[PDB]
Amino acid sequence: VFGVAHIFASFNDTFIHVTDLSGRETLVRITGGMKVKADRDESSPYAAMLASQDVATRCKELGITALHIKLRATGGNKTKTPGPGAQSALRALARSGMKIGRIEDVTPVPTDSTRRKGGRRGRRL
Amino acid sequence: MRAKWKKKRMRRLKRKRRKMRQRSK
Amino acid sequence: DTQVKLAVVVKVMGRTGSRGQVTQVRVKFLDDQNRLIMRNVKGPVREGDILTLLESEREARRLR
Amino acid sequence: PFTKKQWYDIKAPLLFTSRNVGKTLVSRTQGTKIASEGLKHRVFEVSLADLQNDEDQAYRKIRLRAEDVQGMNVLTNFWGMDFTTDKLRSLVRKWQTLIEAHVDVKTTDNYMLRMFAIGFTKRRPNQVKRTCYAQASQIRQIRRKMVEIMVNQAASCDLKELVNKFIPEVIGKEIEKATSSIFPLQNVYVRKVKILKAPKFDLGKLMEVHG
Amino acid sequence: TFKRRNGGRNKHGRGHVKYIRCSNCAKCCPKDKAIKRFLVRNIVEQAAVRDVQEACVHDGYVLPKLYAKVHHCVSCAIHAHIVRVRSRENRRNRE
RNA sequence: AUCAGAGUGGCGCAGCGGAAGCGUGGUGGGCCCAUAACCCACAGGUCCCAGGAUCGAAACCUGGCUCUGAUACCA
RNA sequence: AUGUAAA
RNA sequence: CCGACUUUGUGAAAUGA
RNA sequence: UUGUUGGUCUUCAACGAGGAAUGCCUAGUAAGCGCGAGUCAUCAGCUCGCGUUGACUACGUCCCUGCCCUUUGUACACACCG
RNA sequence: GGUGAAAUUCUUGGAUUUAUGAAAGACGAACAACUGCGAAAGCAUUUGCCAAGGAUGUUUUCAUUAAUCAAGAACGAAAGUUGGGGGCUCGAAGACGAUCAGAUACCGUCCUAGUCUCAACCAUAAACGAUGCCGACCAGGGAUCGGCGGAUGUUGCUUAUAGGACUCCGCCGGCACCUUAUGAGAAAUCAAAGUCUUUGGGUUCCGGGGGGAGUAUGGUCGCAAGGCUGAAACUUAAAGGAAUUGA
Ligand SMILES: [Mg+2]
Ligand SMILES: [Mg+2]
Ligand SMILES: [Mg+2]
Ligand SMILES: [Mg+2]
Ligand SMILES: [Mg+2]
Ligand SMILES: [Mg+2]
Ligand SMILES: [Mg+2]
Ligand SMILES: [Mg+2]
Ligand SMILES: [Mg+2]
Ligand SMILES: [Mg+2]
Ligand SMILES: [Mg+2]
Ligand SMILES: [Mg+2]
Ligand SMILES: [Mg+2]
Ligand SMILES: [Mg+2]
Ligand SMILES: [Mg+2]
Ligand SMILES: [Mg+2]
Ligand SMILES: [Mg+2]
Ligand SMILES: [Mg+2]
Ligand SMILES: [Zn+2]
Repeated sequence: VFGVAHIFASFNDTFIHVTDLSGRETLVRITGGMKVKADRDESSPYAAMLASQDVATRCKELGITALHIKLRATGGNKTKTPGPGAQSALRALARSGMKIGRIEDVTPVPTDSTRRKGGRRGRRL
Repeated sequence: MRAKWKKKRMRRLKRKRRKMRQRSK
Repeated sequence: DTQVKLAVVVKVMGRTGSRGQVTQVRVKFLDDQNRLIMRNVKGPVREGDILTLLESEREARRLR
Repeated sequence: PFTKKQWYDIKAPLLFTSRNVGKTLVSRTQGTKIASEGLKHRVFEVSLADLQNDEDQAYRKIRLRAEDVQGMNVLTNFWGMDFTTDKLRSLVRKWQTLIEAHVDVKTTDNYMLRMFAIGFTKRRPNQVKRTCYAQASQIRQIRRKMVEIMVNQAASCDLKELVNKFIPEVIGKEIEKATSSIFPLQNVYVRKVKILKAPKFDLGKLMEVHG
Repeated sequence: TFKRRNGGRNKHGRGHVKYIRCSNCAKCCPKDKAIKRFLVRNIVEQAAVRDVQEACVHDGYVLPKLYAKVHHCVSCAIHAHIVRVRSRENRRNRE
């Protein structure tokens, strides 16, 4: 029995969003920041560790046994490199007791995008 | 950009000197 | 309710830390002896040391 | 909260080898938010590897349209297709030319759709030169051949036979067998088949393709 | 003094090269001057690959790979050690 | 000329009788090669002048002083 | 942030 | 401006009784 | 004498383990404990030597302060206190 | 959401996230390069049309018609200006939240003009190769771009061949690059910055120590911003270029 795990793995946060095979109903949506105290801990891979353990437990308690993963970065006119939490989420969400069906990156990549935040010289810090 | 901003200062100063001439015209 | 799990340090990879004070080791799990994980360890640790380990699925990354 | 939800069995048409691609769920049918007519248009995203029980076709995602339900059993018809991003990014590399084309097609069944084709030149064996670039007019010539060949293979009966030309990769492997006189074009494919506007419901027309 | 033969960008026979955005600071630098690397990373590093082959439902499945062509400006490349300051003589080679 | 308003730390200001503070400023250490800056401590005032009532006043009432703000119109 | 005029 | 009654009839479904 | 010193009786203070900060130290080492010498007519809380008892921690790192080499940059050479 | 960390901000009137779809305007990834075209600025989605163009090939023609060019003329990024259309993203000014001693800044949120298009202006950029244009000689090589010529030798082609892709060799014309002085140079460096005191192919522009200054004044062009042309008084003993050592 198959679900779909939308792993939004950006910086500053990480989302683990499980739906049915259509994407129209969210069985469970556990967020890394739901599982930590620090607005800086909300993006560390550990947050994704336990926020994926709870996805797995609330997924066994709903029935779907195998999971089509779909990883996704910030996308658009931003980074395309997944946040630290992507690999942590896959690692924990596989070994917490679960079956992964198919991996795929669905990060938004534009044929070419609108102007990107920062100005010409960009973020100089 | 001390060269550029010196040029911009003289641009402003010359604008104001021009204004004083359209006053005392 | 995590049950504290055990490992042996097969090799000491290095000595990370800003002040060079956290040994980074590579541990092998006693209860099932095919799980090998890179962890951080503080203080003097040599090869073959058995480490108790409260929480298991965290690992460090090379030159953390 | 998740107890008024019934699952449903998504079964794909007979033009695919494998069945029962998955399980969906809806809130229990009230009136005014009846489930059956309420959703009726799920777009499922399923790779073709588990519809053909193979791994050579692990790329080539098919998007399928839920269009009717019959007693705890969701009917389906083909709705489009695409590559996986890993596939396409693996294909597109430096030091060669990437060739692409696109065409509007109206198959005999009153379906309007769009074809996107893609191609990549070969390094012939003994090629000592580090690069393989065409020259921007042979590009246009084989883009024109792709247009002609793809419309030729189209204007067929139905999405049935169109998709069963898709399944064994008919279009690609007789694009280069049509143009190996300009460039070899290793990895000719059809990335995307976008169904723009479907005609109508036509339950009877659904039934023999999906039994 | 002229630091480099080509100026740090390979522009000959052109007058204008379309700019791009640094992937880190979003600075607009010309496409022929930006440090451009095509990183192809594993989805997971090799210490967590056995554990996913022990979870793939269908056998014989190979891990996808992240292909992405990241761009950097010179500032961010230097700061992140994509490239390094090399000696007057070593500076010239392109290997 | 009448009528309000305010007189509190060195300066600008908070305060509702048991009863005095805020920033800053000053004093002594600390960091620095040294000055800032920063960290830690220290001392404050005739609560405008003179009375009364009040358990209990700088506040409450009144008299005296100094500044500011208003109103001084129809002929 | 900065650095005797007292050579 | 909006609310109710009135011209204001027909049958149908979903939620309250 | 502004008591050299040493006794005797009495007088019985602060000091509740010390803020900001900062120093020294890797094996008979730190620290505790006394002796001898220098000074000296007398005055040793100091300095230099000496032994006695005798550890915790670490066997590292360049994070702080600095040092050495190489590369790089410089509008500095009284040299970044430029 | 965002950051190193924050807050402004959005959010149980259901934000963020997921799927389907529609509108808008912008942009055209990857392919994409020491690669092409263009007088320079500049030009990357498709097809069609319209004119133009360099090279190549030529046992075609004209026969010196040429080179560079005060005056004069065409194009000339971005910004900017007048006025329609559009108003996604981004964003001067402006308003906030942080930081800081201050923070009118870097950082984060909102954002006006603007970014886009049309009609018309403007005439400047480190508009760069900091290298005017035409010509000749001189040193070597492999790449690569286009055209052409010659080789046999295989194409997931070709009713067979030819032709297309590819391998080899050679010509021109490109964009460049690698090695070396026998050269040049203050050197850095340069195969053109060489053929320069053994100084003379032709031609246009242009500099005469640093400031004052591309300033004042005059002229002229421009709606305006400004552009082109452009001194003096006075002051100063150095300013500056390349490379060496040290710090
Ligand atoms: Mg060219
Ligand atoms: Mg330019
Ligand atoms: Mg003081
Ligand atoms: Mg000080
Ligand atoms: Mg000062
Ligand atoms: Mg003595
Ligand atoms: Mg002494
Ligand atoms: Mg110290
Ligand atoms: Mg000097
Ligand atoms: Mg200084
Ligand atoms: Mg929502
Ligand atoms: Mg090209
Ligand atoms: Mg494209
Ligand atoms: Mg100029
Ligand atoms: Mg110039
Ligand atoms: Mg050729
Ligand atoms: Mg001069
Ligand atoms: Mg110099
Ligand atoms: Zn950058």
